[PDB]
Amino acid sequence: ELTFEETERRALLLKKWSLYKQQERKMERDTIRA
Amino acid sequence: KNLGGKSSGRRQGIKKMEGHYVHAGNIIATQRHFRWHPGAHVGVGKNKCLYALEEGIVRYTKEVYVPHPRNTEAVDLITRLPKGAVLYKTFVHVVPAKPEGTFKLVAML
Amino acid sequence: KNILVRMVSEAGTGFCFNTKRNRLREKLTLLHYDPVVKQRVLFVEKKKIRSL
Amino acid sequence: RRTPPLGPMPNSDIDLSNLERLEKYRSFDRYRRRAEQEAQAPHWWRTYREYFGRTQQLLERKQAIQELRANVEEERAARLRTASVPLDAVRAEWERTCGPYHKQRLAEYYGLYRDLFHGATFVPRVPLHVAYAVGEDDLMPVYCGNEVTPTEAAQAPEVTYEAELWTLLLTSLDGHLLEPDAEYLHWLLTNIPGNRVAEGQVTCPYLPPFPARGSGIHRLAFLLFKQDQPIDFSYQLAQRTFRTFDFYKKHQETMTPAGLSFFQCRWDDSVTYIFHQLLDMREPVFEFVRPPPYHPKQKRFPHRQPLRYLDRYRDSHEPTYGIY
Amino acid sequence: VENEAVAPEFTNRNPRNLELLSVARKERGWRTVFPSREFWHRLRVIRTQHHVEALVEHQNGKVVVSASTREWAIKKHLYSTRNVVACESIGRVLAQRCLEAGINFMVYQPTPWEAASDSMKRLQSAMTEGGVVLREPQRIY
RNA sequence: AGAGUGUAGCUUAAAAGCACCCAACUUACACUUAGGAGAUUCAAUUGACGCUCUGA
RNA sequence: ACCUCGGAGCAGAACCCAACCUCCGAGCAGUACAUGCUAAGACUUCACCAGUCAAAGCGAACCUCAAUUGAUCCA
Ligand SMILES: [Mg+2]
Ligand SMILES: [Mg+2]
Repeated sequence: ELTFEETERRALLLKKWSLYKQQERKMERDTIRA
Repeated sequence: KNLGGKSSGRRQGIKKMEGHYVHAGNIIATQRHFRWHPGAHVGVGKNKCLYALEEGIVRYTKEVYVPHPRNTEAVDLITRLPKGAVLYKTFVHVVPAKPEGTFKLVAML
Repeated sequence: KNILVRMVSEAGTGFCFNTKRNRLREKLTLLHYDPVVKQRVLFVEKKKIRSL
Repeated sequence: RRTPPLGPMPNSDIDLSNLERLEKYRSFDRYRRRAEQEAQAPHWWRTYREYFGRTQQLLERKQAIQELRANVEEERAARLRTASVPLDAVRAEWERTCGPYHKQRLAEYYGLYRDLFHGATFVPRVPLHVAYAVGEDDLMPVYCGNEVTPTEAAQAPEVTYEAELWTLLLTSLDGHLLEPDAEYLHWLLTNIPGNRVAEGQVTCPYLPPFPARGSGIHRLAFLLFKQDQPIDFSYQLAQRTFRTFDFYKKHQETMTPAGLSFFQCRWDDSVTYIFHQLLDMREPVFEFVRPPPYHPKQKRFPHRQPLRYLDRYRDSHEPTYGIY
Repeated sequence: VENEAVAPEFTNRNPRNLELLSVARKERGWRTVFPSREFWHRLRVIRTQHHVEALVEHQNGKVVVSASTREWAIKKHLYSTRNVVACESIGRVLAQRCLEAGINFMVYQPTPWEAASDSMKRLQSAMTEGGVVLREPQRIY
């Protein structure tokens, strides 16, 4: 079983990882094009 | 050595060309494969024959082909089609002539 | 191979319809529409008319 | 023979030997989108349609969206798929912002413009809130093409159009019993002093809708005209007749249609009372008559036809005996 | 009686007359193509990258009613305009707009995956509870 | 120093559509479902903040 | 050697076309038991026989297959 607080923290974890790896792929593609 | 091949012609094909007045139920075209696809107010029999579902004028058009999502073979064909490509097929439509009916004064209560 | 079997209505009606089944399968029972009763009723295989 | 195409053949530009390199529709959804776009696009061959056919606002909206995102409870509900929307507030904002356009679309679909104004259109900028008082407690609103029974429409409606000289006109578009191209005027309040409507001039008294029985669904339109400068206007059915097109042709310079609201009505016992008492007539009853079934010319020898063939052409089902 | 002068044949010009009477034609063909045209009003849902569109469109193609999360009114009341919440909210708004428009029946034609989609299920439930039946009456012949 | 100048990656889009990413299904991809971020450089059509080119 | 049936060429495009011409096949199988009852209008193997499709309606639920067959009498 689990709780609302940890579920919210996991959702925010997924959100921040989405942002982080989006920036990673953006910089990778920028280097590729350059 | 070669036996058979004596079958006669099926006499299939178009029975009503464009511009022909067609009554409900009339067979527009009989085909072995789907040469002409059913358009508006045109139904398909078990044997792929096209019959007019309404009373009107037959019109042949070229229309984009969008197969049913469960038609697996056609869906695979589309999935393999290049982007920007659109399939077209010949459709038979029956443009209804008469209205469904009229409102008539029956009783002046 | 299959056989043609006369399925008879269990509704007491003398309604029979012929179906086909494998010769090596058990005696066949269906739920078929009985026009006399105007309702789906159980039909049980009674006899084998012919082997097809 | 091979006549050349009269235009760009479909799938011509893309076609090239680099099929392997070309990206492909991996999804029936994207293929369907492209196919629908192509179908909408015009073509030179016979087709189905031929035969059957500011910055402040942006800044404020961005700030509001940022505030909503910041509100954690909103994000919690969104990720828990439990958040809802205030329907009444959404409706009010729709009215204020984009309601006129959707209402114009509804009017065009219902054919109000093609009938009331012979095609000429207009965005109903001014919202028009009409409601027929039901009982002494509630009231049925008339938004756009909704259904209101003549019983409910028995008494004149309450109108609240928020503005600051107006003319209100109720027109039945298809209730005419004698003329296909004609209207019925039910009430015409001219030179109304702003929001308040009781002070309007009663050019024609209110007459409740009377859609004849079995005559189908009728459409009734509330036309509100903003009146630039006040102007003078000019139970008998011959004088209740009306042509809104001609009326607006006469009053176009001083009038501008700024509000619209219509509803649909079908026959009712109140219609019976309207016909018998108010109009003093025998109510007409209409029926939908389908065309007689088509049968091919009777042949002397109906080869291979079933015995029902003769019944298809006999007119009387009762036995007949000729000279005997 | 002059008021009793009635033409023998009534001419109801309302486009929705026969449709509401359940007597109008509805294209019965197109059996080899998707979606079916056999309807009077269709509920079409478009899920773009950012937004969600819900149209009530007559068979002739006219967009009778629309509800887009692209409108300020709706987009200013939900967190994301591309989620199940957005789909349910836009479905409820469309249901209200349809009821005020007089459209009570429609034909929804989802693909198998769209039907299996949770967002589409929520939108259909929202329309149903708002009072729109996604199943048109059979034509009367 | 001079020219082209200018919406998030692309758009003879007007704040949109395609793009793009992780999560689940896939060996995997793809599809699909769920979610994610996103811009009209700054001031009055004009001027100046950033990018490319022509030179030293 | 063949005799009946179907598909493809001959017969490029409405239909139809011979051959002791060229090639393929069939004499079922599978699933279902509403593969129930009715009925407009049509197709038709160049006749007839036979064979096909089918709106609407009642009653319900919410057929695949190219050929895959055989009349009458009589049992
Ligand atoms: Mg042959
Ligand atoms: Mg013949």
